[PDB]
Amino acid sequence: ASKEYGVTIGESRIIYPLDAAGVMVSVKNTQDYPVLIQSRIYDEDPFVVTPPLFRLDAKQQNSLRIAQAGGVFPRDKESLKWLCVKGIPPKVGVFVQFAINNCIKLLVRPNELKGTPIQFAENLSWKVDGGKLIAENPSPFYMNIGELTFGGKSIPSHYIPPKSTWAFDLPKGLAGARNVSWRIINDQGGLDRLYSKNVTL
Amino acid sequence: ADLTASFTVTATLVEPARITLTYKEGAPITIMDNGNIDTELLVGTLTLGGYKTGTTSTSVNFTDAAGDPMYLTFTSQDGNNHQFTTKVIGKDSRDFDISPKVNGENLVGDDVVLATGSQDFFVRSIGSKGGKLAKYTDAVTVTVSNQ
Amino acid sequence: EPARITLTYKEGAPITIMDNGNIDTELLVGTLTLGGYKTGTTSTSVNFTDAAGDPMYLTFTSQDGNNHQFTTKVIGKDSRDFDISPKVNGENLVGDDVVLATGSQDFFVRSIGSKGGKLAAGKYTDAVTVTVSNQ
Repeated sequence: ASKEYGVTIGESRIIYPLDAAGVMVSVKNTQDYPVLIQSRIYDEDPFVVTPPLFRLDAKQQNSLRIAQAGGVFPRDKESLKWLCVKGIPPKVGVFVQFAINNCIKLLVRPNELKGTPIQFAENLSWKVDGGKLIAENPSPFYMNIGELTFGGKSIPSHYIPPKSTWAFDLPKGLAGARNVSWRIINDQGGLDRLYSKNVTL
Repeated sequence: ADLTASFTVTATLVEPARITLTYKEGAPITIMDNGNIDTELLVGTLTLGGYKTGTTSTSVNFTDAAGDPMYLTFTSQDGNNHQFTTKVIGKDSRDFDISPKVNGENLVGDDVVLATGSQDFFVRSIGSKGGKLAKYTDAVTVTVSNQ
Repeated sequence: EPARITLTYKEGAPITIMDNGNIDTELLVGTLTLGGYKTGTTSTSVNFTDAAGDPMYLTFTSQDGNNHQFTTKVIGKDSRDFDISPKVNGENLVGDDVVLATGSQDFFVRSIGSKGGKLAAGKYTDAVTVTVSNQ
């Protein structure tokens, strides 16, 4: 037979306005056993999660506060951190116990930035160099690509950092391919609109 | 008299991050007389679910205390510390060989987009670079780094 | 002045999409406030219409070019907590015909569900017109 595990965060990213007092995120134990919820922040401790450790009974939901106390962040660009939420269950024959560590982007956004990502999503430029599809992101936001296709073939996606680039490995068969398609993930966690463009030299 | 007014009504919809995991035990394991276990013994089957479509194989990382890149390590619960390694692997839509990260590295294949809905991984015995195996345990964290 | 119908709106809590890609029913999506109408105006003199034109339902659409949709109904409450049903795209719930509160009337936009596919997180709008008859 089979054991089951599951952690739910109320959102799939956290937009944190620079200098804000804090934000709240729902955490749900979707299992029929109590767990310990253990929450940590990683780089890509100015940010503090409260409570760092707490018990959550079967099928229950609680909330965490994420709060910035200090820290020094660029104001010309977004910064990226990871919020990790781990559900710790209770304690040759092979016995393994699992624990889900559910990690989401914590995006630090200066109030100094004008606009939002979906307004600049169309401005990605694309390039093949050294057998790799390279994206450039001239905007101050992380461009969180959720769908990427090149010459009709699907490429596993990754974020493009602000004012920077990212290179994607290509599967064979894309010799003279020129047409890139992409959607970003909007701030609410949804797949945004489809953009299409030819690679440049 | 009919009088009119208008307004553009609005709503925000939010996608939570749900990660689920099912473990199904495989057959019990047979020592072979030389103190070996057989290779490619399907130790167990993991079904990873809940994730958003577009989630990739490199956004998933199985870690254990040993931290041996690419392999998970099971240890005896006796006192004597006998060990063996496994690998975590699966198949894509072309029946090509795919693996998530295990202690931070992929064993086989390119990065792929995981299957829609859920994705199977099989834990498969490698060997035991030691030799003579005599309850074997592991405690594994599955980290999923959402897009 | 000349008589003027007013229509304002207050957005409710953000709506959580379920793992099946649908939303719960009966969620307060938001609150419409209708004001500026004659005394004795009944709920059947009020018609909320939108482009989708679905009888009895307002349809919200995503702002991402992907045409994700969900429907909602418009229901007010009187002083004894009975439903007030205005016409939405020409139609009404049977039995919920009622004189409107004096001056202004709140109507709740209550969620029904996804219309044709899993929903994506984001912003959703619906451009609503209200016609009030017999003024």
